[PDB]
Amino acid sequence: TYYDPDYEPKDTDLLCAFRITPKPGVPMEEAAAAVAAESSTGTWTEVWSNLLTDLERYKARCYRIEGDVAYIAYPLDLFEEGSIVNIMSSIVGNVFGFKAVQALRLEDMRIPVAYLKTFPGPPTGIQVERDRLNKYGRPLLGGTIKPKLGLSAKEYARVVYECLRGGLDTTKDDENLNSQPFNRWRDRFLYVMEAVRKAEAETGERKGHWLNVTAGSTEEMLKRAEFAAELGSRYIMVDFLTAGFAAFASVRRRAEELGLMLHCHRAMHAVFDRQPNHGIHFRVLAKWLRMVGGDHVHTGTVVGKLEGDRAETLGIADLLREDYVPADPGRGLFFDQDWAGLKPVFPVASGGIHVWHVPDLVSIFGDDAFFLFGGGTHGHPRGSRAGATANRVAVEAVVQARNEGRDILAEGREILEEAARSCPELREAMELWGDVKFEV
Amino acid sequence: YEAGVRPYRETYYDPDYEPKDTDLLCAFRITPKPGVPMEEAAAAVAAESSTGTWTEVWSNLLTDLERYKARCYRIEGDVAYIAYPLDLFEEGSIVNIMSSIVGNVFGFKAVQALRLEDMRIPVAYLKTFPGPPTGIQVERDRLNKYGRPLLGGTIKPKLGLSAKEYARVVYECLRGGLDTTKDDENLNSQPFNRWRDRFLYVMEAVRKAEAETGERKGHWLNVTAGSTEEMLKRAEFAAELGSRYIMVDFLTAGFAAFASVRRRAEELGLMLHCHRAMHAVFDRQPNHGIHFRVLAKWLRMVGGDHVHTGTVGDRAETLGIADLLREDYVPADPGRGLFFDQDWAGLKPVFPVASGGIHVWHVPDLVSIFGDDAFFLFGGGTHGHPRGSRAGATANRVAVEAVVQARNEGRDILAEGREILEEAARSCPELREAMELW
Amino acid sequence: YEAGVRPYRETYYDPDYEPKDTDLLCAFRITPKPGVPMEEAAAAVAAESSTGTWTEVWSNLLTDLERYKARCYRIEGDVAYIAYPLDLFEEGSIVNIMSSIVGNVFGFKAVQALRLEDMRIPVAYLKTFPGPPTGIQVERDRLNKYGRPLLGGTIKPKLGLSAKEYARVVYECLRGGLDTTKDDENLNSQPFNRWRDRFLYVMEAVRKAEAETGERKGHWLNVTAGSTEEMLKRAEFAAELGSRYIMVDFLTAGFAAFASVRRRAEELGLMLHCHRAMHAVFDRQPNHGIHFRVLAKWLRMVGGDHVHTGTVGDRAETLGIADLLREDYVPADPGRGLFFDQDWAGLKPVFPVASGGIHVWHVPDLVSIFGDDAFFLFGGGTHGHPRGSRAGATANRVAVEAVVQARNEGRDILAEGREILEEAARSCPELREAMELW
Amino acid sequence: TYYDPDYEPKDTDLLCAFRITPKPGVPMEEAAAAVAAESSTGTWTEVWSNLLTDLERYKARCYRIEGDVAYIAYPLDLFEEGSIVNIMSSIVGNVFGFKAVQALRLEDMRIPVAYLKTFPGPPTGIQVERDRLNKYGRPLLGGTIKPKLGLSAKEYARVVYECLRGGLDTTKDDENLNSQPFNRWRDRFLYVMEAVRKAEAETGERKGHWLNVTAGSTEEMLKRAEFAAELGSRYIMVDFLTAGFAAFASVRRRAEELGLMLHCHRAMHAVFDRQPNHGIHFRVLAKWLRMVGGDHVHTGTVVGKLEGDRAETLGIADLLREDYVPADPGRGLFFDQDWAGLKPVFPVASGGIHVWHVPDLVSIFGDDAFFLFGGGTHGHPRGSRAGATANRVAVEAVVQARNEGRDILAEGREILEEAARSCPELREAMELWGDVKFEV
Amino acid sequence: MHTETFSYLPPLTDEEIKKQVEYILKNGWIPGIEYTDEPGPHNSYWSFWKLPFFNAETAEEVMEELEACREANPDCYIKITGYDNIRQGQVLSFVAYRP
Amino acid sequence: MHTETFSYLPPLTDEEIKKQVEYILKNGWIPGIEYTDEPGPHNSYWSFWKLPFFNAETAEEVMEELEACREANPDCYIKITGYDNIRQGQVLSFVAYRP
Ligand SMILES: O=C(O)[C@@](O)(COP(=O)(O)O)[C@H](O)[C@H](O)COP(=O)(O)O
Ligand SMILES: O=C(O)[C@@](O)(COP(=O)(O)O)[C@H](O)[C@H](O)COP(=O)(O)O
Ligand SMILES: O=C(O)[C@@](O)(COP(=O)(O)O)[C@H](O)[C@H](O)COP(=O)(O)O
Ligand SMILES: O=C(O)[C@@](O)(COP(=O)(O)O)[C@H](O)[C@H](O)COP(=O)(O)O
Ligand SMILES: [Mg+2]
Ligand SMILES: [Mg+2]
Ligand SMILES: [Mg+2]
Ligand SMILES: [Mg+2]
Repeated sequence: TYYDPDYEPKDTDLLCAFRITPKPGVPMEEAAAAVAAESSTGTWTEVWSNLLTDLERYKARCYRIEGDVAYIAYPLDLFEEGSIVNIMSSIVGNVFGFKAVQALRLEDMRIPVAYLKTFPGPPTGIQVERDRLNKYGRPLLGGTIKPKLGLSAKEYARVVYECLRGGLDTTKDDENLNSQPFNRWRDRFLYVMEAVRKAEAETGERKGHWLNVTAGSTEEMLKRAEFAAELGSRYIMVDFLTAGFAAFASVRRRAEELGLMLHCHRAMHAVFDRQPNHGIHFRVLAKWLRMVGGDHVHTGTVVGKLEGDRAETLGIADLLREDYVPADPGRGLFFDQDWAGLKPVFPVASGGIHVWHVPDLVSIFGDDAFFLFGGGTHGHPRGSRAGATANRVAVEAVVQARNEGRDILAEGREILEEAARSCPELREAMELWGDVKFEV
Repeated sequence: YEAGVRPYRETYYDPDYEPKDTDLLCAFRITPKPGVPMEEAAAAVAAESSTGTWTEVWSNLLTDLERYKARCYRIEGDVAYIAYPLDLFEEGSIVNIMSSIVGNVFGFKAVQALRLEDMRIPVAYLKTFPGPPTGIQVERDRLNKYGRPLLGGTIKPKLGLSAKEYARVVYECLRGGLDTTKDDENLNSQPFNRWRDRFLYVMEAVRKAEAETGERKGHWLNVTAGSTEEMLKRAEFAAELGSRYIMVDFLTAGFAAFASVRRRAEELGLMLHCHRAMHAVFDRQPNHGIHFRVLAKWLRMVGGDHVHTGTVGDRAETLGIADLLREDYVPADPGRGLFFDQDWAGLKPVFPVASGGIHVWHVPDLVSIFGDDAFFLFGGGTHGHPRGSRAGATANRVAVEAVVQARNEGRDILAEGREILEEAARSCPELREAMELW
Repeated sequence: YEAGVRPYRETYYDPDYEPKDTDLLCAFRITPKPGVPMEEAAAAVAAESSTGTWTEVWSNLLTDLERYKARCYRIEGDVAYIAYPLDLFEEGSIVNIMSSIVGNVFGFKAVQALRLEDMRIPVAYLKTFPGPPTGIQVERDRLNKYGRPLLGGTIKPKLGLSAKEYARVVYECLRGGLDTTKDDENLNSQPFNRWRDRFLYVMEAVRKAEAETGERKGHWLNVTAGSTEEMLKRAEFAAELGSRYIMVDFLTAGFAAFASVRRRAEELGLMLHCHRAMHAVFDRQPNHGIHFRVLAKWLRMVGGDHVHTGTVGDRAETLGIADLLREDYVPADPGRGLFFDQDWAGLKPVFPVASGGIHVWHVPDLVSIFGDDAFFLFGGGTHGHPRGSRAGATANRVAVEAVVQARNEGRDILAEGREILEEAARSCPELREAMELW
Repeated sequence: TYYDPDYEPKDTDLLCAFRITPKPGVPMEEAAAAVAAESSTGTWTEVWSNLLTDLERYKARCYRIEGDVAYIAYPLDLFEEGSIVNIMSSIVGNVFGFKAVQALRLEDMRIPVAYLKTFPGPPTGIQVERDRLNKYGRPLLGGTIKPKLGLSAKEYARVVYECLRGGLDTTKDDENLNSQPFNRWRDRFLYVMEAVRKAEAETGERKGHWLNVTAGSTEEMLKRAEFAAELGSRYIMVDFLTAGFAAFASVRRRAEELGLMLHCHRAMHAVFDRQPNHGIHFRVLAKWLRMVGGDHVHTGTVVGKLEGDRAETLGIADLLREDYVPADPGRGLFFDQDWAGLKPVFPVASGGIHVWHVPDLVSIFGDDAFFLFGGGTHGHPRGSRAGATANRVAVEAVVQARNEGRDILAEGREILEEAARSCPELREAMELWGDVKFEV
Repeated sequence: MHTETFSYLPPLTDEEIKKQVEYILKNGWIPGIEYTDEPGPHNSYWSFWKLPFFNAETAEEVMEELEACREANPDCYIKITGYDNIRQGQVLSFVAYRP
Repeated sequence: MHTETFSYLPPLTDEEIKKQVEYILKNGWIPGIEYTDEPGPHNSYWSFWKLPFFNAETAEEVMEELEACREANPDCYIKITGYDNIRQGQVLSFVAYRP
């Protein structure tokens, strides 16, 4: 028995919401039971050693089905404490390739408080990070250095310098920039930090660069984190999915020990969180990210070049920042989620955005977020410094308008046009990209 | 320099480009957003996985984009061929390959669905990778096992069983003639079954079964854990106990930590079984994701000694994957999903592992498909025998050996598979019983 | 199997063999023992540098000699071309290359004299090597020096001078406009001049000269020592003092220890000058030894930031070596002793260094030969100036800058070399004096 | 002044005998003075800082010239204590490429006792090594495993097993066998030591295999030495010239710490010790080898496939084994050499030798030497075990004959034929290679 | 005690052994004969009977050597090996005779 | 204080500067203008005057920007740079104006 509609989940249970496309002829009730069995105890034939145990203590149970959605509860004792790797091995380890299902998507997961307490959460967190930066009351500005690849270390840091001194709070290595023949990491780390210190002294505002420590082995990533800390960098960056959760946990621990804030890039996520019929919804990945401990994670822009739904993104931001998030069908939140006092994570909106998107971005995210302008900074007609100024001014003008009681969506264009009267850099950015829109 | 947005196609679609032997090649199956031409969708994938972004930037002119940019050089049907210069990649880092090839391009609004089908790793880049820490030949030498497939099985129930008893099941399987047994991929360290206890009692069972049978034995002890440090700790303990094997879920743990365990395994003299848990999250759908053959290539590059290959997905597909794991050169064959030739530059070969509800009746087909160099896993096919794990292990061992004997004698093991098993069953009661049950 | 002695030619001479792009190729100049045919002498070199020995052995049939054996595939004049399969070599180990190619074959009675002229390192093998820890471009970035050759000089007397004074000579040279100064190759730690004392006072002089002139300065502090551990210790101390450079005699210390220092240098952010002391023991005679161009290739593969190239051995020979050190691809040209094309697979370039009794009169020729990317060393050419090191440094700096200016303006610096220097001397008394002395 | 025929060398002076081929028009006296200057203090132009020193304390002096041979004395204070690297940098650092000499060969060097005491010498030495092996009264038997390359680790150790159990005392990796795709070092080290232990237990005699730790960096060589010691190996092997003297010193120190005996292969020596007009005579390399500390070093066979002069080889063996070696013009020993109590080194004769050479080899070397039979063992008609027995028996029969008062050169063939009557393996080896001779 | 490949089948007759030898030769591999009185997990180097028969052209030539090894070592386990020099590894090993 | 290349020669006239700019352009490199009031060993990022002139076709166009930078920043050091994007590095840098 693995389907039990009379079972009442416990506050210690781990809960999953699966969208199941069963093999033809496999009814939903039986497919859900099969997922529960293969993700907990079940086998394919009777075994003598099963009689030496009490499997009822470890069975997962599908306790509710609506349409093609199955709710499954897993006992707390099934999982290794503090190991996202173990969660994945059980919950998404084999049931996605099972014959009786044609497609399967994990939509949401209720992490019980008793399991959350075995995780440390972010090493810094939004509040402490804002304290370390001395930045309060507005979204924070960032941007990826472009070209993605091909710049020398010294020229790479020139672009960093122009961005930061122009008003960006941070800049970052592209997810695929690690250590390559045209740009080795030690060279980049040194030159970048010279630029960071220079821009900080000239502007009077604290700066940072998200130095990518992503590498082929955990040991190499830790080495690069050590060097970043020796240079006094406030930040490092890791592609936590391509590097993987086990090495990600190792880097997060070291980051806290060294006092480094940890930016997390979700490279590879769209391989399996995009299609509505198969994979793992990003909101689940976001929960796992906050549990292990990232200080930021990309969440999408909704309005940019990469796909992302506004309602789902609103729920994901709440999952990353709040201590309790109630269920909300309109946003795809299947469960109430208590965060057991874990620190919150900065959502990061990046990808194909420019000044005209700032009213939308402020409306969606509020103050606690990073807005990244890569092409939207370096692509400014007069280069990276002017572009950074345009983006910083647009963000501050919209924040001011909102705080004064204005509807920044209804008056979004008007607000930007007002600010542009005192900021030629913003005026030039608005003219260049005025006709660059993506589908929402 | 001209600021503004240009189509990706103007810079990253080049059907005149001739790929170099040092280029890394990808075959993407592209479903464009309706209204987006195929050439633009393909150029977007090439651009945003190498050097470009959504608008022209002044800093583009500070480097040599003709040298560094990826280029879609051929579109055939819905398959885009893209060439990536060797200089774009970090030596010896599968993580870097992923961060470029599959980092962001699967989530672009302009590309409704994207599936990486195959990848041509150039010889010059393969040589920066160590490959399997042991390899088929050295593994057979360490085991002193030649001339037949090797047999294994997962100790069950998957989760639930205790330690000294979990090890009694191991003892029974191995003393019955299985070469190996293994932990379940999701058995790590849990309140019901902690890793130190399991490691200690499993290995007492391995030494005992090895002494009694006289054949070398092993258990694939799962070191998968929440951090790289914890996995290395569990690998050290396995080595201290004299285990010949450890096991890692290389996809759930991740490639960076996988690389760390592969290094330590070679240093400690451990052989590394690799479980592909989570692969179907990536590789199940034909319209979007990464096909397993690409994951298998990365697996052989980092260095795993075995990896699961399924049961028989498709036969043609599985034969292609087996070749990719075992041969030194694999010619292209799009019928098997191999879009490129793959030279393996002398990297050691990987054992393919067939597992998933298989029993004695499948042995003739399995030997015909894989030959000698493979592991056949009988999980429930061992413990579910009428007389328990020991008798089930004997039935499976006899079935493999009997079929191998017939093959070597020149008999057609496919047309005579039934007859061969029934002949062997006349002198092996365990085999006769197992054939009746399933 | 047939025991007994067979001619090497039967197995290791194969004029039908077509070299693969992954093969390592050697061009040997062979002087056979009188009475020994050239084909047999060439096959002996191939055999005894790969897989074979002097008599047939039963164990030959336990491996795949067709795959692993080296083969002499062409003999032209007295030059034997031999191809070595990639699988014969250990990744990233110059020591292994030497142990095979030049290990024993130079001492066979059947070969009276043997000279390794050139070697084609395949791209797939080059990628297992890290190359220079800094490279020309990054080095210029660290120095903030662009558009001219860089100037250096050895502090003299070679051995004899004390520490705080040895450093006064450094201060005078650098404050006069030389970018760098250096230890003599045989100045390590001796009773007259201990390394810790020299390092401490030399660096005080570097910081002072850098502060006064406003230009970044360095001294090539020699860490060469009796053991690898001692060299690493001296490199650490140089880094702790803020030195941008260290120096190693890479041939006398040896390649294994050289590789260790190259790794530590990159970790510490030190740039690595490589002195070629002892090279003439190997590379002087045209009938026997190893030509320096081969040593230069190994040098760039392990990773040196500069290496001496001589003064002008031969002009054609030096231009070939400069290309091998600086370019990403060097086509063959036997006139310059380059018997093969050499693709450098993206390895960083090395600074060539011209040194050896050169002074202001040679600057026009040196700029014409090397261009901007080179170091010109003025040892005695700086300290021997009538008014001392400071004035000598100024004369040399002005001469280089004046010649570069004329070149950039479109003037023929060879035909107008004299006139250019005399023009610059009218506004630089130091230059006018130096030209009168030498 | 750098030529001083009235200078009397001090017992603390380091002395060199150079064979000089000067540039045409450069007389011998002036060429010798130039070598002395460039290998000590001299420059090419007057320098102001020379006046702040007393160069006379550091000048090298040519004090005697006969024909084309120049004797040059170097003060003790010119050299860094315990550093062969420093000796080479000074003595053979630049004077071989100097313009005023067309060719230059260092024939011999008198290492003063006061400089020798700064070196540790061999970590084990002949006497302690024989004690560790419990082998006295005969040359020791060895052999290189063939093919040089291409054997798997397990098949490689099969050949080792057959050799050792057949009567060889040792076997060795080829100089170019380090760690390669067809045979990785960890695999080889493990399987070889299984074979060594097996042959030792079956024969009752202590065995060893010279495991090659030669690698691309010092750190890697030390790692391989550690693993050899963890396996209980009595030996490791290093190519001390291709690896280099600095890394060689590091390996020698570690070898003594770990209790490993150190076999030293002279790969690359013939690049510069062969031609009589240019380079460094091997006898100099042998002195440097004994100073740093090798337990064995190859010296040539005289009668084998590689070149080597009988008289010069006799002098080199004395230089490696004795505590004092007087000068001897007939053997090319230009100086008396006191060894200041440094342990002696085993000479090793290897390369193209077989049973018929044993009388010559015993006559040349006596008991304190290793005779290596690679092809001469595996090339036996019945394989490696029979070949090893043939070589062991030939060596013992000749040693017995010598000890009984027989002239083993005059009766060499007769002695072997007597032993062959009781050893069919020797008879078959004598028949196979009876017509295989090299020029002497 | 079991001895790996085929040890879970009934003991092989000489005609069955010969067919295995024919399989080794037909595939171009090198048949060999080894023997020991101490089989088990700690023994990875049985005694060679002569050398691997590189020159054997027929299975019967191998079978004659097996009978001679069997006669010479009646109290030893005796196995047939098949070596693939392209693979650098044994591709078949089974005990032909038990004491 | 010296400022690296050409700082040991007399200060360059505008015609000498222009010839250096022509050398940069003739070789297909990108001329640029930077300025600072704090030259020295610790400053590796002078202020950009506009962007590197990727679109400049004549040396005079660069010289006009130099005169405009010189007029706007009379109390700063001003240097001409030449960038080679194939090399990914500066191939020439010299101070054109001193305060
Ligand atoms: O590589 C890129 O495309 C970016 O640098 C954006 O550059 P632009 O700012 O020039 O667009 C970011 O990594 C993506 O936004 C990540 O996507 P997500 O944030 O959805 O993970
Ligand atoms: O958990 C399991 O199902 C197994 O232990 C098999 O159990 P049985 O042998 O008792 O079926 C294996 O992990 C799967 O076969 C792997 O699936 P894949 O091949 O998809 O990696
Ligand atoms: O010791 C010397 O002679 C030097 O310091 C030059 O001194 P000067 O500049 O005072 O001549 C250099 O080491 C040699 O030029 C190197 O020779 P190579 O080029 O053969 O390595
Ligand atoms: O590689 C070889 O040739 C050997 O293994 C000999 O093999 P054989 O025993 O089969 O000839 C030795 O290394 C040489 O004798 C070394 O030369 P030397 O001793 O003169 O340094
Ligand atoms: Mg990015
Ligand atoms: Mg499982
Ligand atoms: Mg010098
Ligand atoms: Mg050898």
